[PDB]
Amino acid sequence: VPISPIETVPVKLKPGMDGPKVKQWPLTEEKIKALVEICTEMEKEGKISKIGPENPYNTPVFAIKKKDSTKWRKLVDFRELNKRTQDFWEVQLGIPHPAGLKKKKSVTVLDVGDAYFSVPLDEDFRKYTAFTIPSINNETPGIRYQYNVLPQGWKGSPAIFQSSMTKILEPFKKQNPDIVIYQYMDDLYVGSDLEIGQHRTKIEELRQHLLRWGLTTPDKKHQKEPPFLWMGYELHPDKWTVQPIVLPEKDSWTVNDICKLVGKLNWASQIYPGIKVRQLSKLLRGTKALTEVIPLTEEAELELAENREILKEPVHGVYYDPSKDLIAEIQKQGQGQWTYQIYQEPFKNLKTGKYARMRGAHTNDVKQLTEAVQKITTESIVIWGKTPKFKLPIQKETWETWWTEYWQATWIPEWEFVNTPPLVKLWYQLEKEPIVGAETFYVDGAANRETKLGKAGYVTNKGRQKVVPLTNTTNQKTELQAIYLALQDSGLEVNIVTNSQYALGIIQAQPDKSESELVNQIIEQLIKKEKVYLAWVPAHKGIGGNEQVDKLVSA
Amino acid sequence: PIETVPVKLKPGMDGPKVKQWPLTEEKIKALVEICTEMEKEGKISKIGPENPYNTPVFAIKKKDSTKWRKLVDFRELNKRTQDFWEVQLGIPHPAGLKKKKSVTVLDVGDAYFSVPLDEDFRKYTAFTIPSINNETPGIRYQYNVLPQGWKGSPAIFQSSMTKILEPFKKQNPDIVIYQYMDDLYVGSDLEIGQHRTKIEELRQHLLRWGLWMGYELHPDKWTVQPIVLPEKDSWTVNDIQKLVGKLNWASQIYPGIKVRQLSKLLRGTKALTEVIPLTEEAELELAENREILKEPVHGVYYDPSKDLIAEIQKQGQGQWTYQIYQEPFKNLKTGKYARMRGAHTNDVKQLTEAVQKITTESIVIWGKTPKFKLPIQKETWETWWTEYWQATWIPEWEFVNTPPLVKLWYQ
DNA sequence: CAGTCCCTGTTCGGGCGCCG
DNA sequence: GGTCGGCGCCCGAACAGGGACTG
Repeated sequence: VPISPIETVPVKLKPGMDGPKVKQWPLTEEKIKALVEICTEMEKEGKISKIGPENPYNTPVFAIKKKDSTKWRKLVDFRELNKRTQDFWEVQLGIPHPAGLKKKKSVTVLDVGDAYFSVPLDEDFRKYTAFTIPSINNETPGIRYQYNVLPQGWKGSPAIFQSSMTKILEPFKKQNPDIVIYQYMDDLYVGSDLEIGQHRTKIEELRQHLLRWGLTTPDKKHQKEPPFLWMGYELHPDKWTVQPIVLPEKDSWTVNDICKLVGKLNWASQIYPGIKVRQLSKLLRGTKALTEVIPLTEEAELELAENREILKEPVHGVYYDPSKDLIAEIQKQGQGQWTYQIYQEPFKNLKTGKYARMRGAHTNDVKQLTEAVQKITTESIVIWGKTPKFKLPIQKETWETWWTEYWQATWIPEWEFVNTPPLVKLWYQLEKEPIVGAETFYVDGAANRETKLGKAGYVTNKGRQKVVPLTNTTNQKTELQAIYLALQDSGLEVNIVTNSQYALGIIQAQPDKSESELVNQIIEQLIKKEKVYLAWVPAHKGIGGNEQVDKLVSA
Repeated sequence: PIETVPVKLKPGMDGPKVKQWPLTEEKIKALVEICTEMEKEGKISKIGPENPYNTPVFAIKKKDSTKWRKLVDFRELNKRTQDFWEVQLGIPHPAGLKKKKSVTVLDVGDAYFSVPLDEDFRKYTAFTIPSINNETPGIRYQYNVLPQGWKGSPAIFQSSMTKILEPFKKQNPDIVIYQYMDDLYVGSDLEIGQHRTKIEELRQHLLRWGLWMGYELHPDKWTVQPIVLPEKDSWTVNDIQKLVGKLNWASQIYPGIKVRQLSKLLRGTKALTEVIPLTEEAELELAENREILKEPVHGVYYDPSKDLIAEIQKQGQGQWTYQIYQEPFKNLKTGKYARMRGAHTNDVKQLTEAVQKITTESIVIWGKTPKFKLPIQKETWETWWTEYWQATWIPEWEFVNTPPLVKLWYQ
């Protein structure tokens, strides 16, 4: 067996575990011919070699059809080998995005044919890649081979090829510094500001540089004319767009059909602005079976019709110009949904996106807006290595009041206010000092763990009083219910004295939406008020009427 | 031609496997220039995916520093080698360093590149350099010498360090020198003028052995933030309610605090803005509780076997309070920071500045870095904290969400 | 007193999308 | 078909840690 020009990667097994010993699956006679034809050709090319009985290892093997071709692909079920093979640190940290590409004069894209089969395997590790190929007769013993290159299905094959490919491209990129090479697996995006003449010279130099290591660049996958098909996009000299996305038009929708629908809607939301999957994701909650048929809700049917109408019009994104600033603008779409556009010139979006993750049981729009700015920033540093300037639908005074008064550390980068309704604002403000001439409500409530029964009410300085019995409630729910009573039965200005850290910890965060309906009713009552002052006092200390009422709301 | 000191992990503990977080353009360009230069000097070398270990890497600029500085987040690796730099090659902490009139810090991290690393341990110093928009896969390296920011580097270099400092410690026996991580803390009671002169003498004394900035401190002027009660002449129901709640919370630290006579004033369902005269028995309970807050807590002392914990509170208006403790309510030190960089505009910069100041004081006083309870959401901190870091070490931290109780640590 | 439970937040396992 | 790695989203179940009440 000849020596490959590429240096091999030393691979070990995990300490104290032996190679795989699994029996072969029964294969159809149509896949048997496809494997014997490929195995006899790979053996002639030195990619697999025969092995005798001295190799006690074996692993299953099969084959699937190639897309839009009569050729077959050989795959190995290395599930038992992957478990006992050493762990690898993947070098693929992410996926490149076309919005991060810069305008280059000339662009070329090529693919290496059979990338894994052009990189050698470790000599001491070839023994564990033993498989059997069944014949057309079940009584024939079969031919046993072992891999001399990177097999497909092994958990170390992509990590090894990505690092070995980079080492081959390092000397070329060291001699040609101004040439940009986007290396993703075997797909190569080569671009340069050189003239179209010297560009194809450097391309042929690269196709010969890769040829010296056993990497073939077929002219079939060679691309010299726009539009280029790269990473599932369509690269034009001035714009880009995703390859056509097809949504299923099922008359009856299962759970797996919605998962494929949501998956393509999220993939489409990177350039198509305004995609919403709120009501469609509400169909996936609390469901158990993938094949379970589920009808579409009226809010889900309206959401799907809007997404289909957005996909009808053509959209396109531009490329990144490092000479101009980066701008990101957010909009409050639905209750819990947000959309944004990153651009450098107005209406020429680099890319779009959405953020709608619900964090916590209680929140407000300012919290969700801050979460969106952080998601956009990290996404921007991945693609462009810098933070964009933000156009936020929130008043400068609104944000100033929020972060200065919040007890947590919070901050937004350099941003400016855009007047795009709906505006993000604070719906109520708790006073810092007690209100003079306002009725003072001493609330608090309690419950019983066994009976699930409790009371809730208040006593005021003007003699006002109320106690309400409650069924199927908790100590926390009663303390909230007590404050809700004080808000309901008071004027526009009211002082409320509680002893519930739980109730106070929720209200001071200034939420405008909650998963609990009682909290939303407390929110709705707080918005109606003009001045509200909450105050916490320790319980069981005989404090004011808060002890007199704690005796009324004992049982 | 130097012999390598054999280093092993703690028993039953694999190496660090921490992913690399995204980096800005100015940080990536600085890391590529430094790593290519370090690889040219044989300090590091490229590796492949057969090394399953990885440690995050980013770059910083110290206070008033133009040059970028490579920083590795060896916090996970340091946790997995803890028995080495504490049991075998520990560094004694001088209890007099915190008593000096002036203490200067010097970055001696460049000296660790002179000692080779054990061949079997180099597998764990692996790190990956990311690329913008994932243009190229991860460019991985591993260390061939003693890495900066690893707690095993000053332990191995300690024997070589003492022999270099011996001529200077002999000429200056009253000067205290402590070494923590890539930093050298030099303290002396000399006048500020002759102090910086002795620092320059040590700079040239270290340049002749193959080693430059300085950061001054003044531990004798470090003040603590006690718990203080207001001095009101006219008290309302709302005032006494806040006073009782504050005293009820402070009773967890000072067990002698009583609120019996005070909470008796709040017994009627009175209006919060109503003025209440203090009874004779309540005026005595308040004055006595003020005297207990002046006394030190009973039974508080530093335990070298326990980890330090630091809590920080955002008091607004550029005010930040903190407490250091090993056991709850047994605070070893309290304090408050005010008017730091980013005040009245950037909370994250102030919090980053506060953590650096607190960790620095923890090194001078005890020689340990505390674990911080940060009052910030995890996603907010992990997005911006690298933009304001100006220190060669990184403390451990967790994120808390405690709404304000009775504003205990600030009036 | 240590034991629960009421509550909230986080982490992870698993489905899809997309790329090779 | 039921191979591998990477990134993204959405969900629920399991984990986990603090506060108030109870033998």
